[PDB]
Amino acid sequence: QELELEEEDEEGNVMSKKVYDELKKQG
Amino acid sequence: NTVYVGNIDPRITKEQLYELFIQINPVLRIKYPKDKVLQAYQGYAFIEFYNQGDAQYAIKIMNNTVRLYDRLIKVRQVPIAKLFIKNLADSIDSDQLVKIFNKFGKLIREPEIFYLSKLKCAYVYFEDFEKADLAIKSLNNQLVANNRITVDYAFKNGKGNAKYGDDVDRLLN
Amino acid sequence: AEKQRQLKLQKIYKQKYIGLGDESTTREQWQRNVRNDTLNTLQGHSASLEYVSLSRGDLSIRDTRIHLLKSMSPGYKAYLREE
Amino acid sequence: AKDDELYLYHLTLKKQTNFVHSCIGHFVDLEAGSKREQSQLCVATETHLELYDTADGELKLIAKFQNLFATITSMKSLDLPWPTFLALTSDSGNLSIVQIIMHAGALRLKTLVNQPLTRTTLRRVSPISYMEIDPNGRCIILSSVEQNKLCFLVDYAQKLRISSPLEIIRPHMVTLDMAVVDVNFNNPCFVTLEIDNAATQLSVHLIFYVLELGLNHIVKKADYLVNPSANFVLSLPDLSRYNFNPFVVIGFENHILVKDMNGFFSLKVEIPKRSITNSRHKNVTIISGIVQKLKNDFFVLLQSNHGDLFKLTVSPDTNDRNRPLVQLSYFDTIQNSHQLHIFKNGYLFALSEMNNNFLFQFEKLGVEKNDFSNVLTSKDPNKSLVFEPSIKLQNLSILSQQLNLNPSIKSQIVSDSPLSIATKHFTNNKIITLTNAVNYSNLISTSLPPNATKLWLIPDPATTGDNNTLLFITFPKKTMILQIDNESMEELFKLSQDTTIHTCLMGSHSIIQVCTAELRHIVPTGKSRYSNKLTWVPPAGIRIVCATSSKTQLIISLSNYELVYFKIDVSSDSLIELTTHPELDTMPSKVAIVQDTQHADLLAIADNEGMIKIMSLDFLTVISLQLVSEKISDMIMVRDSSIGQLNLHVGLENGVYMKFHIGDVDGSFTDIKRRFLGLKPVSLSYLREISKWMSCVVCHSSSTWVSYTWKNVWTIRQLKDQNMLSCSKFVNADVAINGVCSISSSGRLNIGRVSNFPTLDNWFHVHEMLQISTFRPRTILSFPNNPKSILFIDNHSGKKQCRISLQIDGECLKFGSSDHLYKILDDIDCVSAAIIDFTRQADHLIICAGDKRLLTYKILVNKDKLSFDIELLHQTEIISPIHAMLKFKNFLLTAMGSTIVLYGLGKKQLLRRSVTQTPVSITKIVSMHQWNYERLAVGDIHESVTLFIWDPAGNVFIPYVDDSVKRHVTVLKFLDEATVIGADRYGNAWTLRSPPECEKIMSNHDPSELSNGAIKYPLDVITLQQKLPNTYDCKFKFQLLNHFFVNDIITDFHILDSLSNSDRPGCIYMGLQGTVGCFIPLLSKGNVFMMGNIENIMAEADDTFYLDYESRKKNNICEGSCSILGRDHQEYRSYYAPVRKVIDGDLCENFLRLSLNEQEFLAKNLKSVQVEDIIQTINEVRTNYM
Amino acid sequence: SRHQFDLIMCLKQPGVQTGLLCEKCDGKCPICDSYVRPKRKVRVCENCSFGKQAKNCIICNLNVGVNDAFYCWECCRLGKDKDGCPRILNLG
RNA sequence: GUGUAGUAUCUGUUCUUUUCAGUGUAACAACUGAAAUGACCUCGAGGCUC
RNA sequence: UUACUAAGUCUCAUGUACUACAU
Repeated sequence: QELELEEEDEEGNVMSKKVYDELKKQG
Repeated sequence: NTVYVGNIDPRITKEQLYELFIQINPVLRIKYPKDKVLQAYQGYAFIEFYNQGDAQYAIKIMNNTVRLYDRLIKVRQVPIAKLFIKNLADSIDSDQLVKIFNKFGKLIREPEIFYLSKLKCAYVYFEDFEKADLAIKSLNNQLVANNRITVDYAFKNGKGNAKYGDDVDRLLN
Repeated sequence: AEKQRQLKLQKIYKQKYIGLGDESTTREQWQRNVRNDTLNTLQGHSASLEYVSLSRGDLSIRDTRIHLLKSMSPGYKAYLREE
Repeated sequence: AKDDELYLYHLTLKKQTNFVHSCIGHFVDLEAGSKREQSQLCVATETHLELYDTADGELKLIAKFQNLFATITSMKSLDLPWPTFLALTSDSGNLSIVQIIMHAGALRLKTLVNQPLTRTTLRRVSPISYMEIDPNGRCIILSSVEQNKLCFLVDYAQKLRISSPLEIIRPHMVTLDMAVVDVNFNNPCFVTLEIDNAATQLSVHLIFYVLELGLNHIVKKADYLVNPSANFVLSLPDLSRYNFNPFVVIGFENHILVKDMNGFFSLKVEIPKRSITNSRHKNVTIISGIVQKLKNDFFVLLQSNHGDLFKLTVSPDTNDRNRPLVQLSYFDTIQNSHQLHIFKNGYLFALSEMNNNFLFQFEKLGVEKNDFSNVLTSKDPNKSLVFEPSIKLQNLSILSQQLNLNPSIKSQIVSDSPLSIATKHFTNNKIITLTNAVNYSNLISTSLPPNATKLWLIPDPATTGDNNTLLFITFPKKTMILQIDNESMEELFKLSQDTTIHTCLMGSHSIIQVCTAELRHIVPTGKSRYSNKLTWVPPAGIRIVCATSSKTQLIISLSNYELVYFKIDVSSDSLIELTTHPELDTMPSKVAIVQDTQHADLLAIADNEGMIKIMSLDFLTVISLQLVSEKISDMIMVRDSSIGQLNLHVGLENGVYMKFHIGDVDGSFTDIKRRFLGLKPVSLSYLREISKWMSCVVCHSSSTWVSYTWKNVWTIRQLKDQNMLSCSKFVNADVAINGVCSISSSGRLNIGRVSNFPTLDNWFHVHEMLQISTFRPRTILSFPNNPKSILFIDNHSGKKQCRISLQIDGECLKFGSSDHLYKILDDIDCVSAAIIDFTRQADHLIICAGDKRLLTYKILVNKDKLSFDIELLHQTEIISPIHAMLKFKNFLLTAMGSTIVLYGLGKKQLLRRSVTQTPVSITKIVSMHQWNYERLAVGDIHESVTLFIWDPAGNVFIPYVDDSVKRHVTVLKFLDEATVIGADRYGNAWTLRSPPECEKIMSNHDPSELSNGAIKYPLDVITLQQKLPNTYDCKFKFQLLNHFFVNDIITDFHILDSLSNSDRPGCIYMGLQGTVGCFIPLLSKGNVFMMGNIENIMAEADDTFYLDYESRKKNNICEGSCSILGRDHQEYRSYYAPVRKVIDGDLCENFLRLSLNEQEFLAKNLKSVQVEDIIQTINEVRTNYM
Repeated sequence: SRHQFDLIMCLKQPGVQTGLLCEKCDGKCPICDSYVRPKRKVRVCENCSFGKQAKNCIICNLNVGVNDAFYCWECCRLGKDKDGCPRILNLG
């Protein structure tokens, strides 16, 4: 002992899944 | 995962156990010993399930439930500091030892009083190597009950090595 | 007697077929046999030879074949290094 | 329980095209009573073998010989002081000297002596892969890449005699490039380049050997150490005029040497170089040298890796002394050629290892040795000449080319029904669609008014001995008549108000037209006029059901009651009718009779109930009955000229076609040969062609099927045109052979020409100065939504560059409004590429650059401006090279080196939707494929396939099965959910299946519970997890299902639900070295039981011949007689891993060529059916299964 | 041989010649000594033929053989057919 | 129903110089060489002991 | 509720088969 959820500004192609979910809760 | 089963009639066979417990949960493995001194069954088995959830479930529902050959079936689920202390007084009770070492550290077990040579000695089990170091630092070569006592590590050669602090730290963690 | 014959047949089969691991064989000795046989078949089949030619992208196919031939000897690495 | 046990039937449809060996000898004397000429060549690719002649200055197929079932690792002809027969060395170590002979009515390859050497495999100790023969044919020499060299002394007598082998064994010396020097009969001398296997430094040293005929052993003569850069050796014949001392030409990389045997003369001449030296520039080398000598002038041709063809001549240097000089110059060059030959004629055969073999005749012969400008000399060894290549092609003139695809990288399956295969051309870079259908030209078509039915063509009686020929069309209401002449097609009495059931010519200069209500007897009058001498009508009136005819003879069948028999009167023109009732006891369906002869026995009558009867024409009798399925749609009777067999071709409603052998005397119905083609009532017509004259019957349906019979074989076939309504043979003064007039289903008249026919040897036609394209093709793609639209992607050899050429329907597309039909992409190179549609209305293209960058494009079709418009969208950086990608649902499913990434569609660039980390075993993913978006099969370089399942809401692929053994998988597909096709880098074609223990679990459980959650595995599986965690990590294993070995490297598998409407779905593969073959699952069992027994027969058949030939020698032909090579079938086809359930049909096909004596000799081992039914079952596969 | 151990073989590259076995040894595959389904005739190197020794039985090395020896179908697949020159040099 | 030579296999029995070093072994085993004598302390164990 | 492993070498006896060799 890298996923990309595509924000609306089309810069979110680097943006993580959980991060864009946080911006769902913010939006 | 694995459950102990006991109070089993040697006439109970492996297929009978399997067919019995599959009614409760899925059974991964069954170890059902066969005596090489009686050439039969010694009357207790071990049933390994696919997880401790089904294991504990079978422990709850199965215990004191099924009656096989009129006998009930039983189910049951399946490293510390040590200080040698020499020249203790005869007036020192084990509970008095407990009181003396509680202030320094919590005891995982009770002290062990034994006689060498006439010579009253005891083993004291501490949960912490550092608290053991405290009882050592304060109580080494000290006079209690008008008798000089010696406090050090008990042999295993003696406890308190470098790897001992390292691993005892972890067992504390 | 029997094992003793197996020693002689070990010498003969080793002579004909080159590398045959007997009992103790160094990884350098044996891996060399591995490389030699693998390259041997890559260049031996016109099929796999045609294949390596394209995937490698050499200008001609015989470059790949004689490359494998050269690649069989150990010093060919340093040879490429000296180019 | 039903045993899965997939039984695959392997066929080689097109045989391996990369020609690795050649020989110059004159083998057979054909078509000439007494002729001896050295001009001929035999060329071999591994298994496959071919024999070509020229003699015309243009190369010719002679015969394509039977499949040898081995790997021919060298082939060289030998000429002894006689018919020149070729010495052939292959796997099994056997040195097999074979003579091509004429046996029965074909050329068969006979073996004389095969000598066992080494063992059966492709080996380094195996004395093969390097072979040459004394130019005087006294001795043959084989060698090994490493260990040893063997040289036989060949002697001829009443029977050929091979002397005992002469051995030389050098343990650590790896041999390369055997080249034998010609001799005057002094002593044979061969030359090799030995590279030491075990050494501290790389040392490549030439060595000379003189075999001593006196002492009978090979003698090491001169060991000369040369730089490690050495490439090859060539033999300089004599230098007898200048000063036994042979001289060799050692090609190095950037310069050439020549060396003496005594080391007196070592001449270095630097090889010239191109002017451009594009991008990556190697020190090059010369791949192939050759020697030629005439009129004291001997020059040699040595070609570089770039294809530059050079010559050497020797000069005495009269000023100094008489000593050799070496002079390079420049020629027309060529593309890279593996080997070069020259006939005694001025023809130079260039065998290209790249794509195509092509022959020359040289005239200019090159620049004279006098010029100091362009010619280099041995005077100063240090010098360099730069030259610009010449595409003008002055020196050499291409005479014949041979279309072949040696390096077929990828392909797509276009037009599934006629099995058409779309693949690039490697060098020329042209689109090649090779097709199973008959090649059909179309020329000067003309639009006919709508609603047409049938067609006929009858020679115009009005003009005798003239080109005019009357073409008749039919409409349901109306009948159209047309006149034919060369370049003159014109339109014109008769009956135009009623449909025409039949029309035919009678005797000389007479016609009869049978129509539903009444007949017409027409005769020519003058030029444009005709007159009916008689007309026929039913007594009370009736609608005629059908009509058939012979040359002088006619039959019409009315509604029900009776049939009408007509003949024409000899010495005049008249019609007569018999008084008799052929009641036929039912309503006659359709009638058929031979129209080839003036008198045709045995009318063929059909009934609406679905039965067929024969009519003896003592007189009429019904000798036979056929109860077959649906009512007969149409039927024709045709007797062929060659064998004289009378075949009754019976078409049926719903699209079942049938054929029957018909006995002449008895008229019995035997040898039923059926087929199912399309869904439609079939139509039939009769035509005559050549390829010896030949006859076939065209069949009109949803597809068009020409049924033709080759010698002792017949194959129904689809035709290249989509559909044909009615078809009849046509002739024009404009050169017409195989020419035909027909009509498309659209009701439009058209003229066409059939060309190539799918014989057993070919089974395809290939639709495609010196022409070489700088762009070497890469991959081939096709859109999912558009059923067939094929997009091609190539590369540049040079600075990284690409091109994209899209084709749909007939020919390509334009790019935008530009003239160019292709698109150029600068600085983009394609390691791997795939097209994707993220939305149903949008189409994107996907490139993976060697820069490790993922490039997105957009495809546009202009649609009646029609053109392709490609548009760059995004740019995405990638960690791995991306060797494999494909279409997952809505997404791109791509494989990194380690891991599998599933990209979605983002804007400004594409996003990672999910990533799946591979099991530790997988280093890289060569190829992968999906099953209905639920499942995956992922291949490796080193390891084998591993299947994954997509889990939604788990957003991950979970491996549920491992593979048994290590296999290097180039290309991989799915037959099913539970089974997988795969090939190997080494040529194994296998198919695997998940175990039923796994299928039950995945059928009964959801994928989400596999990774985490409760899935109950039997006790054994877990014990295999803790016991053997490395192998059983994936907790299941593929049981081997099918295994096979095809010596090629399979590029593309495609699973076709039907091959030309055939029921059994096949899987067809194209190999890299080029090939296309199929695996047909066999329904039932006794199919694979009979096939298995036939394969077992043909397997040891050579041994059976040897044991019979042995017994007859006990009471009073070598062992490899029937196989021509020592390799057993099970051994060769087993090879890497034993074939499991796959029976090889490519063997059973060889049973067809053997003579009747041999075949009947083989089939006696069976209590089962006779040779005839054997051949029936064998030929059944190509007909029915595809 | 398969049974008698001390028997030594030749194992050289076989020539065109065919080895002879006596009627006493007739029917044995010279490697495995099997009587079933023989395939290919044995071939020996020239060094084992020359003079009188050529007439000897390649199996028992003593008697003069008339018959040719064949390999069985099991040895022909095991490849021992092509291994080399079978002969028994020492009498055993 | 015997004798000469010889073999294999049970079972019973029993633990060979305390150590060191080398060979050997997968590690053992086994084999090869030598030898401490004296004093003291605590509960066969232990000694930066002399 | 006991979570599954013991004989070996030597010595001197017993148990039982066997192999060449002779009447």
